[PDB]
Amino acid sequence: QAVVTQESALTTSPGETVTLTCRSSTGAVITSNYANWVQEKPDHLFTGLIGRTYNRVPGVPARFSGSLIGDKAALTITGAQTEDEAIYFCALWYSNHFVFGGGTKLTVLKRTVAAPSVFIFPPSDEQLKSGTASVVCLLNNFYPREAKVQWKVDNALQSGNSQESVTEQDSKDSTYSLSSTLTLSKADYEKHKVYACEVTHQGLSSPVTKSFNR
Amino acid sequence: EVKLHQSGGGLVQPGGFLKISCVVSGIDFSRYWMSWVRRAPGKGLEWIGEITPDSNTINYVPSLKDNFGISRDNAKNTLFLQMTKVRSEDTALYFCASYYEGFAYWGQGTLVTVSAASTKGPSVFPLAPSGGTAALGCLVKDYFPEPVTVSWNSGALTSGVHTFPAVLQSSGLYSLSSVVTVPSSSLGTQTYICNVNHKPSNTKVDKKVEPK
Amino acid sequence: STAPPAHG
Repeated sequence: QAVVTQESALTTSPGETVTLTCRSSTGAVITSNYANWVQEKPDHLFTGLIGRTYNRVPGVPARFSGSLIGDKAALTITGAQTEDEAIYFCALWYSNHFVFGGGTKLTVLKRTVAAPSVFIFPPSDEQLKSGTASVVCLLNNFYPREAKVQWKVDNALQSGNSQESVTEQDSKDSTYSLSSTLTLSKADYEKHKVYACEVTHQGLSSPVTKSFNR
Repeated sequence: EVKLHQSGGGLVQPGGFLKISCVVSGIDFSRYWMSWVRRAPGKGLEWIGEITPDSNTINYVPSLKDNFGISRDNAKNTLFLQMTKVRSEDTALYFCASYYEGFAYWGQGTLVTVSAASTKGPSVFPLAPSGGTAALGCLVKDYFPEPVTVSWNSGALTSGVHTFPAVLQSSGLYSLSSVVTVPSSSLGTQTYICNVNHKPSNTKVDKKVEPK
Repeated sequence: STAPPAHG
């Protein structure tokens, strides 16, 4: 029931140093938490990097190292490579089980940052005839992958009624696209007037909102 | 050459049961602690449990000990994961791993889908276009099982097409969107049709996507 | 002799 917390996302550049951290809800991370680090590359390619706080898995390059920093466990990558762009999960041991943190999306800049173009689609008349209403927010051609999409209905923050899907990273220009779909019954859709998706991304100075009035 | 070869899985109804296997070659299986983890969209990586070489310590995250069971047969170099009374939230890719200082060797993954859905064709709805770049698409909603294929203008339109991974909805059905960007000055003069095929339901639909 | 586990 302990929660292990990691940074959602970090950005570095090739050749630089980046440190990822791992926090425990129980108190300071200690050596008896035997911190482990696992890398997830695309195609669900998992690589164990570190176990028991400090120990490299055999064959892991020396540029990956483990430590404790203050009250947290840490993974440091020196001389970051674009191949190191991946998700990094830490796991802490609590006497008789591991708990993974939520993972950190690491960007190792392959190119200039690209803000998403944002488009919103109201439900079609045809879908309304079937008794449901889906509102689709499209974020096109952005990098890094980290992005926040928030739905507001009549200026009310939405929770629990949307799902997101994301493309594989483009092999030629390194960008992603993402859909966020707000799905309501036709009856619930008609209870409200303004539908908006608000998008946050490191390439945007301020959040971008696309909206429409039903 | 170390191989953790997984088998089993597939579709299970809510309340059902499944046993997954992981056969290990290239290492001395009887020397290794083994572990099961699962990966699901929006749910990160979750550690399920682990087992010692001699099976006399089997550790579980407490929330999963009631309906997951880990075992091994060293004579057949095989690790097993049993799941009972499964729920839709147990849909995931399940991975076996072996410990060497950390999580050193990994299986290729086993998909377990938990859904009570019947085979059903999608409804196809237009995402109508409404700057110099216009986005349009179609929403391919409420089908089962995977997959659907989507093309644009019978395959003549490929530049700028993004067909997203399907999401499994709380209903147990899948939904997917396919989008394309085109010049805004081209709306109306050019026709855009998305072609959708769902073989399990013998569904083939062509949907013209109009500006308004 | 056994392979070292991921925790102590």
